[PDB]
Amino acid sequence: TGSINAVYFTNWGIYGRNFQPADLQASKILHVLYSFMNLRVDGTVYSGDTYADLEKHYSDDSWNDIGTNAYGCVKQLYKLKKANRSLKIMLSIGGWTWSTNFPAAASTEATRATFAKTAVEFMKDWGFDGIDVDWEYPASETDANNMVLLLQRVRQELDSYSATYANGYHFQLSIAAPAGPSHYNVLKLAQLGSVLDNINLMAYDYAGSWDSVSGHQTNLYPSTSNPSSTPFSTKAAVDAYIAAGVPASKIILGMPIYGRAFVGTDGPGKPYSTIGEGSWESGIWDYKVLPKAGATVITDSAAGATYSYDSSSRTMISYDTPDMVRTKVSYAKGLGLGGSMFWEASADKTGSDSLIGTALSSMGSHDSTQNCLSYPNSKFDNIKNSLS
Ligand SMILES: Cn1c(=O)c2c(ncn2C)n(C)c1=O
Ligand SMILES: Cn1c(=O)c2c(ncn2C)n(C)c1=O
Repeated sequence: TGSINAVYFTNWGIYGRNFQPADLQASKILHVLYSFMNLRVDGTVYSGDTYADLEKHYSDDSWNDIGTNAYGCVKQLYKLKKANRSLKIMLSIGGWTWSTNFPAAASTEATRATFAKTAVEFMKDWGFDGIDVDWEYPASETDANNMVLLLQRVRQELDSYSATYANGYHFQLSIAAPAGPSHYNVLKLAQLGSVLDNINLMAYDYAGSWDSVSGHQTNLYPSTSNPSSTPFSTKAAVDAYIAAGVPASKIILGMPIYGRAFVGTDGPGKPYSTIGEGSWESGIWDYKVLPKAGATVITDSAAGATYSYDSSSRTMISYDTPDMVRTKVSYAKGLGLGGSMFWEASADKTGSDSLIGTALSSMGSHDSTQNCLSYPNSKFDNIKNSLS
């Protein structure tokens, strides 16, 4: 019953962004994509921040617990799982920055087995509900085939783990997927659709500093009036995936909780001086600070995009408004897509202007699939006891 509402939570969001797991709208999210784990060329998955993942003590945490115990974001997320049964926690591996070793990690039966075995080990120790593989991106036909083999080996490991320790609980397996044809045309889409529970389409980052002209970063449709503003489109991607034999219900529509800026520009599809400053890096702004004073919010209904434009500073910021999220959900419903996904949690507004909340309101009811609260093989005593 219901729709998927998947949200990236970054483990570095606990520093400088001061965004802790407890701040999530846990009752409005069915999948937390907990990001990221790193990996070696030999397939070994590992924590890139044990402090954030496991060791940080929140005000509730004791220093003198009996045995070996999990703290950090892991314990915090598990707390949320107990209180919100539709909340699945996914172990996200790789990502934009940590995809360099994927080709090698997927390359042999031995490396794929290591990746399986180490990934599931984290899942079963940390009390998570599945694995999300974010390989950006397979380059060759060999990589594409290896990706399928890797995912099948992970599926095998999840199934065997579950038969032994989870009474057949169906742990989940997903990927972050490209909306760029140069990348999705490499993938074995039909095979991916068969093996995976969900395919989270990264329907954003269509425009930025790498473009000669400003553009819409997350538009639904090609612009016929101003095509230089739309180098990509969600529609082309979704159509390609569905035509390939990917079940629409497994496709989850990614949406940005941030804006991409073009400073010193006449508007979409123009010349721009610089991407300018940002919230945490140049040219990217947290949704929660948009729109800025002096900027007007513009809707291009034909392209299916919103953006702010400030004509005095000649600054365009490409981002999704709540009413853009509503429009996108309506598009997704028409195609029978499985739900929504967001990058990333910390930047969202509160109350009704939350993009995460807006999406769920538009979607209707939340995915009823129950999480797992039984981890009898966890090396952490508190996790094995379900924090009871
Ligand atoms: C760094 N990074 C990612 O790694 C990523 C993403 N969307 C999906 N992934 C995996 N976004 C927007 C991102 O900025
Ligand atoms: C072009 N691009 C990026 O530049 C990017 C990203 N995620 C993070 N970054 C930085 N994605 C998904 C992306 O398509």
